[PDB]
Amino acid sequence: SIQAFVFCGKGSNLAPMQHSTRLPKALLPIGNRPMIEYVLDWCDQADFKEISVVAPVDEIELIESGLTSFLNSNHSHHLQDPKKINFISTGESLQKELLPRINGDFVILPCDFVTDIPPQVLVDQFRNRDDNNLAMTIYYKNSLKQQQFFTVYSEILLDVYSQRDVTKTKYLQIRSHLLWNYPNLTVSTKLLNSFIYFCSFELCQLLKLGPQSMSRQASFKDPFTGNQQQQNPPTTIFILPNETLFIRANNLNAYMDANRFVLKIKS
Amino acid sequence: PGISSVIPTVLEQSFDNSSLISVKELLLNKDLIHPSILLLTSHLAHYKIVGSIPRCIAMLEVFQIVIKDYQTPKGTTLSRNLTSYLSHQIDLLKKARPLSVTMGNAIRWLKQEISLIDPSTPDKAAKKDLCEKIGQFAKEKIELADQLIIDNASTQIEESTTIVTYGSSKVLTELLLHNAISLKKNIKVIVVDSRPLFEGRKMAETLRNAGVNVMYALITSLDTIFNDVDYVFLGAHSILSNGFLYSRAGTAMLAMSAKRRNIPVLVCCESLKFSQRVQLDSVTFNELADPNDLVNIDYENPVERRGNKGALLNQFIKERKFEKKKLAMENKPKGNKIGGKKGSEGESKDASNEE
Amino acid sequence: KFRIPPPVCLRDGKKTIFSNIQDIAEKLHRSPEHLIQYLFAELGTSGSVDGKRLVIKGKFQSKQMENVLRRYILEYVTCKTCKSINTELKRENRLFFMVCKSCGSTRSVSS
Amino acid sequence: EDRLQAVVLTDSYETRFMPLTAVKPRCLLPLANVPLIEYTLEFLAKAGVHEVFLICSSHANQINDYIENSKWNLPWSPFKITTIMSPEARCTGDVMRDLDNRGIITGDFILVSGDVLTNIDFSKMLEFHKKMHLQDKDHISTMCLSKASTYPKTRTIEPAAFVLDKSTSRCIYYQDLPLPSSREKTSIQIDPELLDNVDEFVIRNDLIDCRIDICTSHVPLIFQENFDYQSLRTDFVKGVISSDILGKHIYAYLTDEYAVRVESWQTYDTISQDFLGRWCYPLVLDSNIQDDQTYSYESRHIYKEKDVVLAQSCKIGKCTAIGSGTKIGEGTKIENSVIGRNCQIGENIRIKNSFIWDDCIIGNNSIIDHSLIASNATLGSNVRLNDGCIIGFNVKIDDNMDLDRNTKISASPQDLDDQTLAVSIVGDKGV
Repeated sequence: SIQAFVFCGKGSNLAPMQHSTRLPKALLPIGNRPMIEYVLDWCDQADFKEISVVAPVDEIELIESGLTSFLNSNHSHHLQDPKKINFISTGESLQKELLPRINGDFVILPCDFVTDIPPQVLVDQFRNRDDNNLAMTIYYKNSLKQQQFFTVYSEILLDVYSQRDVTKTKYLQIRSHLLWNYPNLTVSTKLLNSFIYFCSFELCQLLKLGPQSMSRQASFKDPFTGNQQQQNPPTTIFILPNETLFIRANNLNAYMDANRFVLKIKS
Repeated sequence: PGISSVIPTVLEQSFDNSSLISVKELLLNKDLIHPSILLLTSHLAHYKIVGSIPRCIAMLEVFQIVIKDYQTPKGTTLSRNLTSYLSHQIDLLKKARPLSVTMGNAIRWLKQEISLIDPSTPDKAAKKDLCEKIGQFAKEKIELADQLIIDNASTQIEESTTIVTYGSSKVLTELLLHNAISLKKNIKVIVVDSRPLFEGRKMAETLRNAGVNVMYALITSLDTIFNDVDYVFLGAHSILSNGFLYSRAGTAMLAMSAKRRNIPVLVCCESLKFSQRVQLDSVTFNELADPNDLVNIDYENPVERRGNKGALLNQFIKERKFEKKKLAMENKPKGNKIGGKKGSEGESKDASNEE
Repeated sequence: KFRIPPPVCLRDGKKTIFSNIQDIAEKLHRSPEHLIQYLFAELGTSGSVDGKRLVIKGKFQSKQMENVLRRYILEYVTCKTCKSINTELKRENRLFFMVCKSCGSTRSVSS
Repeated sequence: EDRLQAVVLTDSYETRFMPLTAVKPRCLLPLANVPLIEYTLEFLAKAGVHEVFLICSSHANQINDYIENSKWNLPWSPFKITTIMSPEARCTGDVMRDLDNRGIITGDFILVSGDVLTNIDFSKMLEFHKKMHLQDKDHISTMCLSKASTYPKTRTIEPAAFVLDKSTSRCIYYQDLPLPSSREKTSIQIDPELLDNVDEFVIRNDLIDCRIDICTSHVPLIFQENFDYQSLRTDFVKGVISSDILGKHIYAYLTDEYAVRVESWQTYDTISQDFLGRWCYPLVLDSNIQDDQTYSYESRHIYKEKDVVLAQSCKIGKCTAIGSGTKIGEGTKIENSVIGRNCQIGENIRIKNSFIWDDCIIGNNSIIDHSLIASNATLGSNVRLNDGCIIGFNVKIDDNMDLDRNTKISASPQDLDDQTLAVSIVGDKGV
């Protein structure tokens, strides 16, 4: 019924540290501490027994060694390496592969995480409201250009538009069928997704029938809109993702945000 | 282990006997608890819909779910730590929101069931029969009884009616709905609302969802509402061994008003709600909650205004206390609709010895 | 090239409405359907032809659509042997092959 | 802060009320057995008015007569009435130009389009307007807005989508759509001229029109300058937004309480219903404004004037108002309907959600449902009416007639069916 997922990979976007075969992205000393310590702490706080960790074709034992040595958890961890991933798809292809192991609801948490917010209250929220998908947003630095688009609705807290500004069309693009329903919408410019994901049981069947998932963000949560015509049959509450805002400093790392985390730490 | 101590607001001078404190946001617990119980507790603590009738049903459902999920350990028998688990659950429930009479009855039934089948039978055969039996029981003593009550009410209602109603009692909602739909009479529904829980509002909403002519009033506005209006209906929680109406908040006053203005009151109850516990006042044992319910300044539940009040601990000598469960007078209600069609409230424990 | 016509379109969205497209078809000497097909190929859309005006599903703008138009006017209109102004459309059997009015040469119209 | 003049845009929305407005002026017509101008006047008084200006063209003599007869004509009034007489049929731009030509405009002048009656205090609003004006030199005009009934569904004529700011309270976009009435255009447009200056973008639709404007001395001059603006909402506000004169500010006041202007027929009915209930906080008929009125309050939202006669054994529903000098018979079922002054009701008549104007005779054994009867128009024996049937001036509906849903009857003695003469069209009779 209850299970947690840990996603692991290898760096490609960052400039420097990762080129060596011996040292991966999973075991990095930012400030005399491993990067995955925080995740472990979070998991401990949450209290869960069955946790399955996914890993690519590269590094098969190093991660295990890291898990073993130094480190508190005292839980049973299981690590697997499927040989189908080619980096060019990250975790969607893993998800598609592993399905009979899933019993109930599952929590998705990647390796790249810095956390300070209360842990259990997200889970509790997910449990209470009874929805398919949940994601979180945190503001960019205020202390001394186009980034990415988000929309918020509040009276229940729901997500409407989450498409990024990579291959951005010069004018604003929405839909009026998604606008006439929910007449009030607030445009967010500063907020950024911090890779926090919660998912339910009614998603396992759709993956085998129709594969459409991309980058775990582009089309993982984006197929939800039941507007205009509707042709695809739903599996048996309307298919809608949720979004909640937070004040405290907890952020992601992907682009040019690695030296700032150190600064944040040392004060 | 759980959580102990730390209580918000003043403890007050009068009415100090029952728990009013506790876990609202969870922090550090025993790593063996099934989460469904916890979730239920969380719900009950911050509930605005439930009122005596559905809670017990929900509890039963939860128990059934637990049974379905239950797996017998390889070493110890089916009942060894199960009882301990049950006790823990009970403790959690009490910490969250005190146990009702119906809940107690359910617990007793469960205990009886446990005693009935001794540890000797295999896993998949025993629980298959247990869950079915429990379902059958539920079908019998609850839903069917409710249906019977409804049918009794149907014949009891005459021509040309003007009714004043109160509460989030499911049976009453069912009754009113039935009147609206299948009877097609000249029914008028007037609703009374209360401060601790928005039950009246919910009732009104339900009525609207059917399409009924609705007047909406409060506890204060009663002197002008009568000035044609006849029937008064209330929702009961439990009847004691004395015969007194041990129910929710704003009922007794309404009953008194009805008595004053000629026409008597009718109350509905189930044939399992009866108790052996003896009490004649609200001081004995009462559902007391945190003063957070009496903070919002009218209109709606989620508004949050920075008006005049917003402090409890910092204020020197200030007691802001409210009560949820009340004890109404015996002689004021005349009609009681139970499993045995019709009867007086002075019967008290005629069904208790009957079992 | 001065052959690019001004697109008169207001950004009242949900469905892409191109009322000026007839003029575009006329000036560039083109059948309207081909342009629609090109648009479809470019981005996943569904609609119908109406006499002059288009009802295409999607909240498409007047700058990315403009970009698309520009693109279609650099690899679906220009020639090679001789750069000329007047290029006419002829349905020549299922795949489209257009002819220049100045000389008379068959050019590939598919990419 | 003190000394403010008022200009009221009257006789503007004629032929919008398709059956009526042909013989008598638009504003002179009673809302609840008493003229619509009076309410407006009261509102103006509440706000703070020192001089009254009315714009009349269509049937101006009658208006003048009314003014002469009215209470404000006598020297006790702080505000005097002087009417603007203009040539027939012109837009609000032309009217503004005319006003400018005359020249009475001083400081912060009040311009009200149509007739509005609301409960909200205006002094605070005025203060706000003043404070905002004191911020920057180039500030224009105030707009009034109120929160709608959660979801919009009964609004098709003017469902304006207001994109607003929280920090400054300023309009960004104005758009009209016929989407709920006719599914042809379901689209929302946003202009990118003010995206990188506001940041806090709140797109909203659920806001009701009031059309009460507090205007500076700049407005008439602006109108004179740009003669292309004939209207004040659709072209003007948009123009202001798109920087016609660079670096200028406009207001959009937000209030939680009820504020709706008169626009159509159903809307009018709704307004009347609201008035009957306790929606408006001080606006009640029992206070008696016109001084000739003798209204008194009774239980279950029932209004009764003095000299009102009602016979025994008649079951009444909810929200009923009866005018003075009425004689009502036996066996009547009255539900959510207003009866006019000096009306004679017969016997055995079932009424539900209807509306009856001044001096009307309702015939024996008739059923009236959600339909309006105008002044001096009489109903005969056995008349069955359905939802939204407007009856004009002096229409004589005689013996035995049946009319279906949404049937409009002419008022002047042209294009629409059923005429003012004997019997409504079931057998051809008329001019």
